[PDB]
Amino acid sequence: ALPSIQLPVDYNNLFNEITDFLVTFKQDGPKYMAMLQKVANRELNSVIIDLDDILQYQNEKFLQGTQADDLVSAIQQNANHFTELFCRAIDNNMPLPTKEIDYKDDVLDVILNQRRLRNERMLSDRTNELFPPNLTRRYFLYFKPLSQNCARRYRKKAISSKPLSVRQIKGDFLGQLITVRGIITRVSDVKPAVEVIAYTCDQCGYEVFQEVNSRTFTPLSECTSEECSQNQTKGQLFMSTRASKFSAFQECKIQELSQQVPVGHIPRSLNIHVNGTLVRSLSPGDIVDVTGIFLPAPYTGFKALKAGLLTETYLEAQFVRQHKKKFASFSLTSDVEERVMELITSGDVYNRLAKSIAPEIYGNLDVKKALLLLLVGGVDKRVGDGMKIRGDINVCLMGDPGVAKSQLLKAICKISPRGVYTTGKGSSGVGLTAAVMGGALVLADNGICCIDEFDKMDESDRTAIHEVMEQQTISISKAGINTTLNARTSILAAANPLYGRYNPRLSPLDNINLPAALLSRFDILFLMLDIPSRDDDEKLAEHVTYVHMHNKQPDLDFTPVEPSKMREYIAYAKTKRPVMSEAVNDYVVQAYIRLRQDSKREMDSKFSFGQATPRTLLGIIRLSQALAKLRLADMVDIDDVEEALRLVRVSKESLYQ
Amino acid sequence: TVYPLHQMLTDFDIRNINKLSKKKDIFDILSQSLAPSIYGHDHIKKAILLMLMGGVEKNLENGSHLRGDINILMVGDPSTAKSQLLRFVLNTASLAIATTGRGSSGVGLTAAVTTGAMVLADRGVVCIDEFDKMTDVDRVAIHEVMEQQTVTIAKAGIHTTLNARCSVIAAANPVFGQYDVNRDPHQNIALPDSLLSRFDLLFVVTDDINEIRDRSISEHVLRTHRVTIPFLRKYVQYAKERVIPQLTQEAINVIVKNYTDLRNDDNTKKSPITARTLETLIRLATAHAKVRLSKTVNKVDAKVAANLLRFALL
Ligand SMILES: [Zn+2]
Repeated sequence: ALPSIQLPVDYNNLFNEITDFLVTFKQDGPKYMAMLQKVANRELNSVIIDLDDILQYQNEKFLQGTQADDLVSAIQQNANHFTELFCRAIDNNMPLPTKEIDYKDDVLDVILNQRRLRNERMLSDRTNELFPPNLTRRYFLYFKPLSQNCARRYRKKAISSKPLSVRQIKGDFLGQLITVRGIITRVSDVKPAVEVIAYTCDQCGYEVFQEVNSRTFTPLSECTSEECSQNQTKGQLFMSTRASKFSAFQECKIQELSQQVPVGHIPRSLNIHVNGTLVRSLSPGDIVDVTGIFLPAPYTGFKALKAGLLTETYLEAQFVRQHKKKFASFSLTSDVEERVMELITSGDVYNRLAKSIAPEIYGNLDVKKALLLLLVGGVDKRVGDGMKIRGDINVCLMGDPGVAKSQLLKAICKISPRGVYTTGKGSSGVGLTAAVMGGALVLADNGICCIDEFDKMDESDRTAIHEVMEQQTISISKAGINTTLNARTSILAAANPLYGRYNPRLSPLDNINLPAALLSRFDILFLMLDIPSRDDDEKLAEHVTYVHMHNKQPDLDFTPVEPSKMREYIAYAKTKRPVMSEAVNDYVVQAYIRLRQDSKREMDSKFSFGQATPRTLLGIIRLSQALAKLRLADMVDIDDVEEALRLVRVSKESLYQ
Repeated sequence: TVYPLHQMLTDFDIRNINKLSKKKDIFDILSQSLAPSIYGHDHIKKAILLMLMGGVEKNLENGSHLRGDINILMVGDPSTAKSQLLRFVLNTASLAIATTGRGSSGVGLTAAVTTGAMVLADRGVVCIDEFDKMTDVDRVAIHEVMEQQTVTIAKAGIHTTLNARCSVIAAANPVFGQYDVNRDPHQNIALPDSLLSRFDLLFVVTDDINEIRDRSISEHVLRTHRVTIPFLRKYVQYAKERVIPQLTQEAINVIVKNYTDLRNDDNTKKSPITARTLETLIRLATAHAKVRLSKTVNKVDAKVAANLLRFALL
């Protein structure tokens, strides 16, 4: 009748080892005293248990004796049992008072407080078997995976924590913690679950707590209480909702990333249950490594069909790590400034960073020179009434077929956070606008958006983008949408001149197919035209041969600035908000008259674009005010503005070559 | 059990390769090994090999990666075997998925299923038949696939950039009727513009007829109805993961001379030519290096790349 066979693993002394793991600690007073007391202090609920430290402890308990039984393998081997075992130990070592706990304060804590008060009183009076340990918690234990940088100890095969394919998943991983990855599907909305739910009786009272086990339970009436029982006759009892302990519950299915799908078959989703604090952490469409115990929840019946028992399972969520979590938000600027300073001290930050954007390609130091500004942006303005004036830079890159214009855009959208790369046919009109059930512009805003094949985008798209240079706007009046959403987006647009390539016998604006209503919005239009040159193309060929041949391009001598620290610098740049001095202002004005007059004295056709509409002025003030910020400024000196004019005139005027 | 029905190099095979690598003429034999049933087109076959190998892959430190693989297009009057060639591409290809015209939906996309090929074909050879017929809507995506080397899905939704690095072949009918042969260097292709560039090699084949060539067709066709080919893919895999030839200063000046020549003279002759062409030069050089099994790139290889890109152009 149900045979038994011993196993080398024993939970008795392992619990002891857990107790020695908790509250007795050194390496990080100890972390398990403070981390526990902050929960006891009731500002904190989630208890994040790292398996990394469990790994650290065994070293001290082995080599370095005295030797003990292993957990890290024994945990993930089971990992369900430890939630009811490893976590109950916390009850034995927890600080009792702990500090300033009171009663109300908290809702529902007063209920149980009065429960134990009336229970203590009435029991101590009667004597003149206790409320379950799971009802009194108000905290959740969550294990986390060991990737790990310190997993190299090495325990080798100990890691799962193996960011595995949904296909890789087997029936041999049930009851064993497994990380998985994929896109969130259907992300069902949160509903309360249940744990105890102690119903209330009537006549003689007391309480009884029915365990919520598996998926469901059967409700009971009768009477459990001996007093109401048999005399006279059976006391009636109802469930009290205030007394019950509720744990948030949210379920969501996750399909595979589809790159992990073979040449054949089909994407296979996996159902994932969420509890406690981790709730709402998950959002639809987001690739995430979700780790958790892998479990069945049978069967609810049916029960005829399978037969058997055919578990069908699900994944309990434990920890959540999402891919792709950001300036401008950081407080400090503590010793991180140090990480900025290696970049500052060398001086000539502007050229250095400039070159450091997309070094992967050769030439066009001007283009990059400006793209640095694009990434930086600022400063906008508020007129106090108020209305806004952007606020950011809008770049175009013209010319064809080669010159590798789009690689700069993969570059930027790689470097800048909140960057998004799209193409015309490509990203549909419904791609940029937001449906009711956004993308592109809304999806990427407060950061740079990137466009390719900017000609082929047809019409409805061009109206969106034509409008978004009023910034702060899209307006969708269609059907179920009256909203006006806010897009703070920056735009960079790579486009090809009218076929085939830039016919010089045609005037500008002829070989640029784009209307003048739109171009007035663009502050900087870089037209990249290609005329074969024997000297330079040698240098180029040397570059593109050198890499491939090597991966690292610059040598003898330059130091390419890593994108991470670079993003840090730019982050520290965006914080400044500089202001113009009187002298640079006047200079801007005078130079603007000279630029207007010289542009128009040129005459109609070819040359151009006119008219140098005020958006070019405001544009050059805004570029000025950008260049200032890499000086970190607040001064906004004359050489800044002059430099802005330089970038502007150099943009075009390359059509004379 | 489940035995399916319709790689392992053992001791001996790898030795056969090793012996065979030294011989100087092997490339031509190999290039002939593809076509038991198909005349001539030695240049095109050469191409398909050079796609099977494909210029290693190079991912720079903290920077974008340059495209390794080579993409090919074939344009000519029907009966050119263009649709016949591709199946034989498919068989020995080691992957990948075939796609014919429309085709789609999403082609390579995940479609973000509520509530594709190019991804599933990663590290492989995608075929495209009737490449012209395909809706522009898709082409817009193919731009992103080919050079950029990645696919991006913002759809609803799961928002991710997932990688499809596939190599690509396409066969596409001439614009209208048989007119391809005489018709201008442009207006003949029918699918402007950047696409024309994205493809590393644009090969044109003519069905124009001659009596001599005809006879020479006749006999082989006849005999058809009445060194091993399988050794070809085994020859290929070891070549692929072993070993990447890197790059050498033997060659560079050659491809630079060549490239500059192309731009300067051909921009008078024909079109299109850009930095893209240069990239392609390097990929071809490295691929032919793989064919040679050489741990290094060489000048001879450079000359070969030169040759095929010439027959592409002329
Ligand atoms: Zn009662």
